[PDB]
Amino acid sequence: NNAFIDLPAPSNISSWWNFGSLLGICLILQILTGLFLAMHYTSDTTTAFSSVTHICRDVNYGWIIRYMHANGASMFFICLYMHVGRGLYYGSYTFLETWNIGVILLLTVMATAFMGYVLPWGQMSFWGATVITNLLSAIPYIGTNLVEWIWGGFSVDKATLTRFFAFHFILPFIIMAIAMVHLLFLHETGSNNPTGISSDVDKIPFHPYYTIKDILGALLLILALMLLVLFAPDLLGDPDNYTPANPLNTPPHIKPEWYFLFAYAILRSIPNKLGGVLALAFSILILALIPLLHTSKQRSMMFRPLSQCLFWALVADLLTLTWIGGQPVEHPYITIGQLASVLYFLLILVLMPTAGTIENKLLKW
Amino acid sequence: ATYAQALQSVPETQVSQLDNGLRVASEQSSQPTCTVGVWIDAGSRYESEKNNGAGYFVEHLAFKGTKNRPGNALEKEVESMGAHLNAYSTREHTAYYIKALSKDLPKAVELLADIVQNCSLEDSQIEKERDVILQELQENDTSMRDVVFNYLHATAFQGTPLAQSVEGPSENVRKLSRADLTEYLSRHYKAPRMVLAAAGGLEHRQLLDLAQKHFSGLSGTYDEDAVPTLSPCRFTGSQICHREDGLPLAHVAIAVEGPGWAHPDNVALQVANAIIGHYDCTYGGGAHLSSPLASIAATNKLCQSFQTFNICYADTGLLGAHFVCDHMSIDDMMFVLQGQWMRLCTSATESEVLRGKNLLRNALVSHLDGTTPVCEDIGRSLLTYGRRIPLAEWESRIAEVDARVVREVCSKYFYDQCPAVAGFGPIEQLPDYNRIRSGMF
Ligand code: HEM
Ligand code: HEM
Ligand SMILES: C/C=C(C)/C=C/C=C/[C@H](OC)[C@@H](C)[C@@H](OC)[C@@H](C)CCc1oc2c(O)c(OC)cc(OC)c2c(=O)c1C
Ligand SMILES: CCCCCCO[C@@H]1O[C@H](CO)[C@@H](O)[C@H](O)[C@H]1O
Ligand SMILES: CCCCCCO[C@@H]1O[C@H](CO)[C@@H](O)[C@H](O)[C@H]1O
Ligand SMILES: CCCCCCO[C@@H]1O[C@H](CO)[C@@H](O)[C@H](O)[C@H]1O
Repeated sequence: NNAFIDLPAPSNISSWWNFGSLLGICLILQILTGLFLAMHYTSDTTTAFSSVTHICRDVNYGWIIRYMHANGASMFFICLYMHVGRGLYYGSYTFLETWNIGVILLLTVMATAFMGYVLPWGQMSFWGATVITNLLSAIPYIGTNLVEWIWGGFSVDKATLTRFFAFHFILPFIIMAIAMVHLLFLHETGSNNPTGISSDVDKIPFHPYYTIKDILGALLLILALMLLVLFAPDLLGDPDNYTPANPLNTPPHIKPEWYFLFAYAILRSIPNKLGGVLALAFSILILALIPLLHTSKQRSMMFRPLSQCLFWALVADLLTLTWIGGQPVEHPYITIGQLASVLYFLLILVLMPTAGTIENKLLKW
Repeated sequence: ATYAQALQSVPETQVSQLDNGLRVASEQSSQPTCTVGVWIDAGSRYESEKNNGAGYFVEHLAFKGTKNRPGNALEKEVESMGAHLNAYSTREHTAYYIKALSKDLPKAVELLADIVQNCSLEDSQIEKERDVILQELQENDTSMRDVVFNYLHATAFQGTPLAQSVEGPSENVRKLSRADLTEYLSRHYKAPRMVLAAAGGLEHRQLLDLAQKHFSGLSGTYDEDAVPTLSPCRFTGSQICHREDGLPLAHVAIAVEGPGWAHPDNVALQVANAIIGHYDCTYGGGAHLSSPLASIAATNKLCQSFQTFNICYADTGLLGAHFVCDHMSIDDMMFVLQGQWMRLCTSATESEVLRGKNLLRNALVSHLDGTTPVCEDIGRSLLTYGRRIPLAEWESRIAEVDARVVREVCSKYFYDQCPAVAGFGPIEQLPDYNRIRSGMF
């Protein structure tokens, strides 16, 4: 009830406010399909990949549970990025506590999805585990020690896969708890709305207005998920993970899961190890800085044309980075990727805050 | 005697009719005083947007002087014999009545006849009353109860004559002309639309002769093109919320469409309304009151007061309740109230219905106590039912009601039906219409 029924809600929130519930649904979907996959999966490097093919070939409906889990992960990120985008555009980040927990949630889901991708032990699994864990080797003096500690040896091996199964199993439940805190902080203020103006003078009950909208949204999410699972289950996946892990050979066109491509492009744009890892980390952590960079006298971008243009430039730029992350490190992609990487940080750190100040002067305040 | 034999001892109401259509009805007793008056089928339901408020304006002029008794002459005559002259207008009926010594019945009938037929309507008086009415409109604005009930009619009967207030909009008050009034009068104040009623120490034959003597000139024709008939009024499930956080308490009125005067179902509905009852902070019963709504409200301090009602009009009506409460108690009050309507629709018990029946029996008889309440019952009944319904009949109708009848009748008017809702004051907590609608099932 104090999470539904009589909860006061703005009368004017749009469908962009539907992603919070879709994220909750994605998480429950992942936990359910995941638990059922865990009932058949074995984490020994000699049997991991085989146990997954066993799930898809001989377990009753094992294939639909497996592909719902795989594509569910993709739907999770689509929803995450839409959710974060909504927050940025409408200035929802001014709810500092809710927003910062939000940042933690994004990072935890990324870590969870990374480890999950490692479980089937395919080629992408093994090299992703290799590359991502090695990000820690960028830490001075103790980096290498930390990596080997995480691996449980001098290289990714048996000990690594077994602990990744354990971490992947439990983290989602921690995410669920953190999500509940995310919501407890939000309830203290109530939701933001498209105009960015307090909606206390025009609130409506959550039920039936948004309970029905949430259900409609849930149905559409399920339609999208099942269109992928039933008509194109491998569309968003990588063919290379259908090949067992081979520690002596890295595929020549290896690339990250689609939802990690933009960050990959940013890291690849910097011909310095520490520099790339720092840029990678900052590409996500900069989210925690957004509230401090807010210069506008108005909360939402609804009434700010300049900010809007820059916002869409930032989206187009992330799309640019996503595209580049999927191309080989060759001309002209190298330069485009570097320009796109620079623009990303330039937009967030300089252009948007500056546009806010310009807009303020234009309105004489 | 038993309550049963006492019922059969009430003198039967005598009814006669003049050539011009005027009905004359009376109930004789041995009281040395009486009440006699004229009830008319005229009210704002008969008015259009152009002349809405005409009837109320006329009420203001009715006692200000007649052609035979100009100015305060009518007034002096009423007062000098120690009589009392009063009047009232509703959306369907208008009444002018006098309380006087029984021996003064002849002069009383003459004065009423004079009032109803020879009203002066002096232009200067009309201008004075214009200001009086405007001031009364301002005063009425301070009565949250009157405001909420006018709002309930405005929304429940939106787009129909019943949506109109009796007093009319202020702009009509500023513009109504004598022409408008004389016109209204020639059209509505006809003998076939009136009932001369009287109760007290007098005989029907005397009243009838006095009526023949003083009311025969009253028109009983009109014509054919100008015979104001009533069209049914559509009821609309809707809500009107006038938020004013400056007011200390919120007033809420909610109702479903009722059946209308003539319907037999009104008795069972009255029984059901008696079960839920009424309440206010000064009631001594508190936590022990029989009505669940009343005891819950009293023990939990949910409201200052509440009252169920069954407002009847020709072919429709407002069946529901009104409550006054603190801004934080509206949802709770609505929750308990709707829960009680649903409990009656699905689970009314024989014992609570018997209580309801006994409450209704007591209300009926205790209401007809005195010549004025009786005279009003005669006048109104003749206009609405076309006859005076005797107590023995009311008892028979009440007797026929049991738990089964209450569940079925309540289900017919309350269950899964769209209500009309009116709120005024600090109503931020008044439930959304969808939530109220879902509460109906
Ligand atoms: C497991 C992931 C997450 C879940 C389950 C989740 C869930 C929710 C829910 C249910 C709402 C309310 C409905 C809505 O407005 O969408 C909400 C609001 C919000 N969330 Fe999240 N969220 C998640 C991740 C994040 C992330 C990654 C961020 C940002 C870095 C974030 C920032 C916010 C903010 C600022 C609001 C307020 C929105 C507004 O009212 O304008 N959330 N979230
Ligand atoms: C935030 C929620 C979760 C996310 C984002 C997530 C994501 C993933 C990803 C990306 C994969 C690889 C899919 C593939 O291509 O094969 C995976 C595998 C796996 N996940 Fe999850 N997962 C989540 C929750 C869970 C939970 C709660 C469990 C177990 C209790 C679980 C069990 C598994 C198992 C056994 C595998 C290996 C089988 C397979 O590859 O399909 N997951 N997960
Ligand atoms: C024990 C647990 C540990 C160590 C967890 C740590 C998790 C760290 C981060 O999550 C918080 C991390 C997942 C997140 O960085 C912000 C991603 C955007 C990293 C993106 C990423 O992916 C790749 C990938 O998937 C690959 O697959 C085949 C291959 C890759 O190059 C060959 C990459 C790669 O070069 C990068 C930068
Ligand atoms: C819903 C529309 C998503 C965009 C469709 C293309 O999707 C792309 O297809 C490629 C070849 O099949 C894959 O290698 C790549 O990983 C995938 O993201
Ligand atoms: C979004 C802007 C597109 C980027 C254009 C990159 O352009 C390329 O830059 C290289 C840098 O060494 C040059 O050697 C090469 O000749 C040039 O075509
Ligand atoms: C629900 C019962 C409907 C019919 C009730 C009629 O009731 C009857 O009406 C007569 C005329 O008024 C009375 O004389 C008689 O005593 C009474 O019992």
